[PDB]
Amino acid sequence: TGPFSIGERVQLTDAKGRRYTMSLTPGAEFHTHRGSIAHDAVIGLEQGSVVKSSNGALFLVLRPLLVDYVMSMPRGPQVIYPKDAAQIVHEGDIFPGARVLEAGAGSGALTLSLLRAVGPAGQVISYEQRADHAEHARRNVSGCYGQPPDNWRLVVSDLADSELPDGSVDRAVLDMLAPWEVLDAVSRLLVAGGVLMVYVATVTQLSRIVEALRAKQCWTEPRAWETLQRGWNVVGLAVRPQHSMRGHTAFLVATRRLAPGAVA
Ligand SMILES: C[S@@+](CC[C@H](N)C(=O)[O-])C[C@H]1O[C@@H](n2cnc3c(N)ncnc32)[C@H](O)[C@@H]1O
Repeated sequence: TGPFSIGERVQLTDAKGRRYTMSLTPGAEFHTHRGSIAHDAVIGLEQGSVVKSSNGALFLVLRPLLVDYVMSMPRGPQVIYPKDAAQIVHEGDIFPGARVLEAGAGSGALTLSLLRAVGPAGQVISYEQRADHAEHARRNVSGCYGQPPDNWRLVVSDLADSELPDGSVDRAVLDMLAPWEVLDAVSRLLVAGGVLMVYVATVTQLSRIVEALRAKQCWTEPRAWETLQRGWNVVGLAVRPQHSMRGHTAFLVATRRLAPGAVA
């Protein structure tokens, strides 16, 4: 992508790690607590450059990675965390060209990883039953690209009421309070062999969705797990895990769709 251009998102990091994000606009002045930075001074610079404020405070300038962008969007429905989005893409096998169904669009954080994984030849169909939440996702997804992707369909309705054709999606991902309520729709929509990933914060949700999947009888035995992420301090002889860590985000569940009338 080269040097910074107009319209681009830029991440600024001051001398003690606070991150600031802006959209480059000629003539605009970016304001922080360590001074102000002119957008005109950043437009044209190479990534990884250090700019100086109006008060001399030094700032590192970089293009945000998708994970940086997703974690700094406006307040709204809780975004999925990076370790979980990574495994949804990977264990959910979101392949190039896939047709993916998603429900809860929420803030669109997972949506952006799903769109990146399927690429221009694939498609993402996201349901968001709340109109207000949907506007957040729509705004966040467009803000990553500069415009609405043409391979993204956002449907403002309950997924349970979906009218899409049978077997029209290759992969499905659910992040909502009550995923068992949309399982009949998912079972109809997802093709044979298709992968379903479910993200649930509590063990009561976890048990209920795994048992609902088994009761529907058209799914492989569900696989359920959690991941814990722990940062490390690696400074001279002081090499040790960090003292604070996030204890939990949510559990993951993976299952695959059986063929019409198959058992095992
Ligand atoms: C936890 S948020 C999803 C966050 C999303 N994974 C992201 O990273 O931003 C759950 C979303 O699912 C939505 N929702 C819940 N049940 C739904 C249903 N049956 N159909 C469609 N949307 C639903 C909620 O309105 C909420 O916006």
